Amino acid sequence: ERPTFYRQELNKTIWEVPERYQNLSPVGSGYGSVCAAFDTKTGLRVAVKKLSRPFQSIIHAKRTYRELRLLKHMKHENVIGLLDVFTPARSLEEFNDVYLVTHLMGADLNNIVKKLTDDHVQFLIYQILRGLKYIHSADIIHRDLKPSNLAVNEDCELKILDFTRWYRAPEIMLNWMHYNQTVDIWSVGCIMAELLTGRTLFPGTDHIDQLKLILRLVGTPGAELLKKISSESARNYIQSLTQMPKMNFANVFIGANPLAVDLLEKMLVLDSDKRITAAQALAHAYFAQYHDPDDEPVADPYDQSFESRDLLIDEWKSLTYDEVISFVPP
Repeated sequence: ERPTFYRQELNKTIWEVPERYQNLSPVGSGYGSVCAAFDTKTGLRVAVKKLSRPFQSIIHAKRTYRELRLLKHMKHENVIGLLDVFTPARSLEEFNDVYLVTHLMGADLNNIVKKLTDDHVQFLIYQILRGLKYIHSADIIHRDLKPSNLAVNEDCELKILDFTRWYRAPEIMLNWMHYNQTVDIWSVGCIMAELLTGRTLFPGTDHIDQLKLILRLVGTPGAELLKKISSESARNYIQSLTQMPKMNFANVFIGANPLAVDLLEKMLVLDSDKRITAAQALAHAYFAQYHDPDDEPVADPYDQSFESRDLLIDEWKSLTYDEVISFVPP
């Protein structure tokens, strides 16, 4: 059957939600407004996102669909999945609103700014890499992995949400075609380092500064990597720099578990053809207490062909309605 909905005004809008969701209290805005709610069916605290202006234009409509499609695909312990999706619309003609329901998450990893033991750093990073092994196995690159994108409960069980530039890979930061899923492995590098030391690894002021800080730690590109650069003016720029050598990570990460340091040298690599993958990082000696290769699962492959399509508003909208309708909860 259809649920019983109830209406009520908050965030200057009249929210219409199933009666199972109780006690809606706003928790932010700017895409759509979220409310914290109590789900009476499951006993869970949940976030209900009402999308704003979901079909106002073609870009709104396509993005509306891209969000719903993605969330529907993610079925993993360490990745934010979709608990429910609804509209008060009773047919496609009157379909103009969309609500997304996800697990209400406690802190993010910024909140865990204030220092972590090695065992706990292992546990947090291992969960990110497990989540990332899944995500990447479906051909999805997160692209903006950072502490504010990583939610943890009380027990520090970690989920990745949301698929600053302090954690962005330098090839993603610089518009370099030469990239890979391991752009996310760079972000994990910067995150693990900060968990280890208590400070941001590369707190640049602009993109130049950032790059300068990066190259100071990892070294200026060496001939092998220079050969992978097709722009001459890019190549000239790079070799016009004052040449920096690769610093020893042991002397940046003082007293850190030596396996953590070794691992950080494998992530914080400028050439992404050489950067360690999530799958490989899970097998690093450093996660010995948490690694189990028959419980680090992969994804069904994710169809993104829709991204190349030039469709009308109404067709992105019907396409979204189909995804709403066919949704089966966990």
